[PDB]
Amino acid sequence: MSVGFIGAGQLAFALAKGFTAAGVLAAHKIMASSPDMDLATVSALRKMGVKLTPHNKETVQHSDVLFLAVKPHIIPFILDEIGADIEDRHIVVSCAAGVTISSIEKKLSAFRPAPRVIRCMTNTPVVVREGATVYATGTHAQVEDGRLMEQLLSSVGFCTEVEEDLIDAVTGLSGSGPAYAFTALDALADGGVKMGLPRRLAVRLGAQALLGAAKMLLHSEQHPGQLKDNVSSPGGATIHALHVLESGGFRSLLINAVEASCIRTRELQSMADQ
Amino acid sequence: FQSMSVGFIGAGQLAFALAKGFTAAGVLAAHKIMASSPDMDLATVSALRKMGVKLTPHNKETVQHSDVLFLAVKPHIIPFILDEIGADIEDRHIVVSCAAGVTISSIEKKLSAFRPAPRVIRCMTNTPVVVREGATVYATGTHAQVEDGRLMEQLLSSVGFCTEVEEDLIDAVTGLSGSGPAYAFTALDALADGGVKMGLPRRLAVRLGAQALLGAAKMLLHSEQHPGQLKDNVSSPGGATIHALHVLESGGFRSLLINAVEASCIRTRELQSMADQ
Amino acid sequence: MSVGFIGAGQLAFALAKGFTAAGVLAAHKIMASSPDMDLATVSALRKMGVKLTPHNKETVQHSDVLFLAVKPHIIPFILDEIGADIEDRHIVVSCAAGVTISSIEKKLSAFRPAPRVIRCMTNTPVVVREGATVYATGTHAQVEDGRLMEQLLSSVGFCTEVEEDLIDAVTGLSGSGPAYAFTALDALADGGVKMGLPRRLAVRLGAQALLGAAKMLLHSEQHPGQLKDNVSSPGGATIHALHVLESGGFRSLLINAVEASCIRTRELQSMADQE
Amino acid sequence: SMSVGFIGAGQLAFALAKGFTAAGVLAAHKIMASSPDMTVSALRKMGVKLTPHNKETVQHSDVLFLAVKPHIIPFILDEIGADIEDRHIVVSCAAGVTISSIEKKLSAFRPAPRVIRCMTNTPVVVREGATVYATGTHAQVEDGRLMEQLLSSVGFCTEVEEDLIDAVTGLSGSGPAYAFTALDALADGGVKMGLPRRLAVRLGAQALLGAAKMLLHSEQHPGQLKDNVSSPGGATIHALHVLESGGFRSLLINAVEASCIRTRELQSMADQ
Amino acid sequence: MSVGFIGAGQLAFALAKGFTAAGVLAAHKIMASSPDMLRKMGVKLTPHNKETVQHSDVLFLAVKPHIIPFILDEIGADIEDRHIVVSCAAGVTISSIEKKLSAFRPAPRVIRCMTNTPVVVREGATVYATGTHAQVEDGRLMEQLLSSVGFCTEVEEDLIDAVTGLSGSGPAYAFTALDALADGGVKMGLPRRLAVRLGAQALLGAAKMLLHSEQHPGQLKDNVSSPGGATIHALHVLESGGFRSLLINAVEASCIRTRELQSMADQ
Ligand code: PRO
Ligand code: PRO
Ligand code: PRO
Ligand code: PRO
Ligand code: PRO
Ligand code: PRO
Ligand code: PRO
Ligand code: PRO
Ligand code: PRO
Ligand code: PRO
Repeated sequence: MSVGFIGAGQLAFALAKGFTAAGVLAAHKIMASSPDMDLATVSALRKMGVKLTPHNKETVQHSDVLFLAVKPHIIPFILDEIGADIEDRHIVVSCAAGVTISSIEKKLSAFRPAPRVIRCMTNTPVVVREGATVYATGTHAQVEDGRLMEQLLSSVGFCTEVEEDLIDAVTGLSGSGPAYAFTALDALADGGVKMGLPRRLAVRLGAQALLGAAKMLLHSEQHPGQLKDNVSSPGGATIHALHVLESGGFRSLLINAVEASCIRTRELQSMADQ
Repeated sequence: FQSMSVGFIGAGQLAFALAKGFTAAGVLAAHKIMASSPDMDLATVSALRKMGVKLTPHNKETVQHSDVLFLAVKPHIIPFILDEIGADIEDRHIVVSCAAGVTISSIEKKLSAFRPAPRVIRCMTNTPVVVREGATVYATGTHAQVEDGRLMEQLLSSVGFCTEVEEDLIDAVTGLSGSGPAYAFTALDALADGGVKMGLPRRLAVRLGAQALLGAAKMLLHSEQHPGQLKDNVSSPGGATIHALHVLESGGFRSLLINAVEASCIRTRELQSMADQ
Repeated sequence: MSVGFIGAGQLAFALAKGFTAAGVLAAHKIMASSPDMDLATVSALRKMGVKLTPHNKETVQHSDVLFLAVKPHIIPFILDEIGADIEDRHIVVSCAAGVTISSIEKKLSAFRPAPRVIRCMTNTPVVVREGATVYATGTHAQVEDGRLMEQLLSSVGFCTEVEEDLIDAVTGLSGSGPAYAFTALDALADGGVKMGLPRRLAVRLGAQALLGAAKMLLHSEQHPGQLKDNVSSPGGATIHALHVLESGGFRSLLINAVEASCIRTRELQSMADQE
Repeated sequence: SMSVGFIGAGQLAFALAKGFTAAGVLAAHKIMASSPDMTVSALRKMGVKLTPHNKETVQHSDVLFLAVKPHIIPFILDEIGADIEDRHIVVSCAAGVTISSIEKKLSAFRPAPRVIRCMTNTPVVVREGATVYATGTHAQVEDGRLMEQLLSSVGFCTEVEEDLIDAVTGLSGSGPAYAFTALDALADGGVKMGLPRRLAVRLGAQALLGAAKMLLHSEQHPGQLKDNVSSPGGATIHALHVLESGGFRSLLINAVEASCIRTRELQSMADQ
Repeated sequence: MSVGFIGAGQLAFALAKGFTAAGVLAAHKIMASSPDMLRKMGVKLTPHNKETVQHSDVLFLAVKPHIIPFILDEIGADIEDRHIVVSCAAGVTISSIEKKLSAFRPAPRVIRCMTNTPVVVREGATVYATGTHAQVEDGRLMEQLLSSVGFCTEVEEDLIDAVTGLSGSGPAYAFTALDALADGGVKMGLPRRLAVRLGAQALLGAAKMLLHSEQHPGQLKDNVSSPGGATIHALHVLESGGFRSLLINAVEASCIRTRELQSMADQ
């Protein structure tokens, strides 16, 4: 199997870092192309052993699975450039937020019939092999292509198939999720610093607390409210802190965030289709 | 130290999580663990019973059984325990208090009445030790030999992060990583509600939000970059993420988490001043 | 067994009505006294068959179990009024919010030693036999007294023993709780009316919704968050309504309420201990 | 002799099947449930015949509950519309879905379908549901009476005009979730003031149940019952004040309104 | 004079109770009809709307606003020259009513009014507008009949939706305020029964003061508040919550909804 990346941004580096750390891909079996060959991420890939080239056509010719790791508004221009170079062996995997399978297939179909397209939403934690990935299969993605992509993406985190009409909501939850967590961890650390902890120790403790709680939930058959109840001793410090969260509408803010991200994702695609 | 006996006074959530973590790490055999509780009809008690942990209603037997003795009872019960088993403390014992707010000097004062130089360690840990990803800090008491702290850190590092701190930091650690898991559980419930509002099935929404949090936290622990920089790397210009971050800022999301750490730390200090009275 | 009520107000009527509906006591075996024999509760008690008298001493002499259903600050004047009339057979059951076992025992002990005192916190839904009652036992309240107490009060709702130091918080939750629900049901009916429902129907539907939800939780081994998860279909009407509750800090308001009730209960006793 | 079927085996189908069996109005073997992916070990232990095929449930049943997500109703109706017989009563439990849209789809197969629309809720599982129904064009006077007797066995039930069901959805349909949220928060409050969690949850739920039963059995306004519990200067009126200061009442009006408005939106999307 | 009511809800009961208490009409000269079947007063009843029409000279339409067009088409052919039709329905225009009734007989005599429930204690607040064929004697007879149970004055029809938001919905604003003022009295230690009576008397007394005064309500507010005193402290916490803006919001919200409802009726 030969994997290629169109784009050499953060997600291209993240996935190639995870894939090779997982030992599922030899770094030299991965080719990446960038329009800005002086990127910080392009220099990192060259050290890993990832083959590099400025021409997207080189990436198409050298790969079987083809990740589109470009900005959403760049997808149509990439598809126009490489469309005549797609062969029957290709699986085209768009990672762009919002961009639909139908729009990709329509562009590629003008060149050759029956493009094999898969759409996915992943996130940056694939770089430490703890990503969250969903994918949906296009019209001509044979039953094997989805299972192949799930095997590949499972090596860097959780991965499952969804209906495509859920991917915008997933984007608002696990696609944007890490940024919510980085904000929360920065603020939790400021809280620790306010109460007298050194900054380095506060970041470590807050981050370990979030990782541990999330692992607990994933490994538990209990509701998050039940796990919350087990932390909060009657009259104790935790339930006092939980109350001030509630007084600020903490829960509503995170609902607001998933909603706003999902709505914007739909808007960006409506702008694309217009 | 695979011949050491560990005892828990208290058989609640913290005793169970530490006992599960320790045996899951395979650093202690479950039958080498004894726990004592005044209420035996607790769910955690039946759990400990099935693990193979020895259960007893008498704190004295836990003391005679143990080398390391965790005090995993509610903070205001600690002085009652110290009076009960203080005459049973022997030279071999290391007493590890897990009670929020209770000071090393308050423990050493009660125990020194019975026999001098009690070996006392105060720690603050959290429930994720049950999946070996806890966050533990400890402070060493007056007669806690350098070897006792090193033993303590070796033991608690088997179930997550562990480091020594000065004792005057522990109340603030309590508000951050002690209470921290409940902030995350609340956030994960809410994020899952957000996914459900936007059309996702609950089970999938819970899993995605939890995986997102775990992945982000691991990224930061493995990164040499500021969390603000990692946040910047996620936010595409004009995109969905920066739109979501704006609505969090408009609600004072950052300030609420600062409020929580402060409120928990302050309450922890209050609990000790009520005991001190 | 003969039961007495010092005070003939809402709580005495509620308990007496539930007891006689449960069939654990005949109405003629209940005596109630009140400093004001013109209340609507007194007229309802008379029609029920309850004996009514203006003299608290008559109630003490009639009864085996003696409930103190007066306002909290009236208790010290009651205990001084009838302390010398307390006999060995009496179990004194204080229903007054805040008033501690120690304060009652201290005033009664000046007359005869070893008064049998129970402190309880109940609520008005005992009148339909669905109350929430907790009780704590005094120093001389033998094991049979609490067991008898729990048997009597279990006939009109949930009843369990607690440590006394929990009762002020219970007062904030189940003691004041019915008022929180009456407010909620008034508001839910207003929302139904805003959206086009007749008032009478909106009140019936909202009350039925709250009753069934509460019974579901009581009969389930599942967390209330899981039950909430079960009713909220993805993208649906319920999760949209829950969002607007969260945006107003709905959860925090109810936490505020239990806290404020409990704190006030503590303040009231501190003022009494000062007097 | 009446046979009941369920197209969908979700929360609502399980809840109605559980309440109906607890009520003894239906033997569990007279109940069939169908789902694309299945609660399977639950209903089989309960005695409910299960099957993956919707046509089997139609062929087995006299009364046919449609307990699928609202946007799945058109695909169900087109799948089994040709299997509907004269004996069938079709009871839609989907939120927002109109009688006229069900009758329109079914009338393409056979004239005069007997359609009833209802809005019920999950406490039917403990036989304390709140149910309203509206009768369709060809639902004879007998069908609404039969539906009301069946659903009255698992809680409150009454006929309404169909134009009220979206509002009912926002009140008693979504209501239980408002209650579970409140009970979780009331228990947090008890825990903050020192109660064990288990006991706090029990006391809060009992208080809610008792208050609701009081109102249902009382000839008085809920504000009068609220007055009767708040003694002057006491703990309750202090607690009521902090609820008023947060706009507690307005939040519950907001919820009923938001649920009703969404229910209308869900149908306007299906009609489009 | 013969007075009839179509609809038998709160408004019909309020007006009938006020009219008889005022002594302008004997109860037996009044007839009310309703589909959902006052009798103790002596007011004749019937389920048929045509009977009320054939009995009455003045015909009050106290039905819900969305039922008015159904009533007009039901009784339109029985409207006769002697009839004055008085619509109490919120929002419903004189022109919509006259258009309905003119398809049966020309020049219907139509009056539109906005009253409120305190007519039952003869302290209502009523405004009315006269239709195209309401001879000037019909407005005078209307103001005469309605002044016996409260304030009554003629207005241009385009003000009635605003009036509805002020004095039509206003009693509900007051009942909410009186319930809350009572909760305040109870919080501060008063018995509930006494707190209700004191708050209501305070509100009644201040309203009457303003009505019998030539002074601005701010001037009367100044006369109550002594410097540094309890009242001015209380007014501050009202201002801090934006109390004034809430009542403006209420009048506006009610007026706007009244217009929405009529716009839905027109379409
Ligand atoms: O997700 C989608 O839309 C397509 C349809 C069936 C499988 N994948
Ligand atoms: O709630 C409390 O008081 C303890 C301290 C941190 C975890 N739980
Ligand atoms: O932090 C404390 O209190 C002691 C002093 C040095 C080590 N541990
Ligand atoms: O911000 C955006 O548009 C994408 C969505 C998840 C991460 N970046
Ligand atoms: O709770 C109390 O005050 C006492 C102590 C043991 C039984 N009742
Ligand atoms: O959320 C919804 O759309 C439906 C309405 C009541 C229960 N669930
Ligand atoms: O409620 C409805 O819309 C129809 C009309 C009469 C009976 N059911
Ligand atoms: O209002 C009070 O003070 C008492 C305590 C709970 C019920 N009523
Ligand atoms: O107020 C109106 O609309 C009409 C015009 C003059 C008299 N009545
Ligand atoms: O302002 C004051 O202090 C007095 C009290 C009632 C009226 N004015």
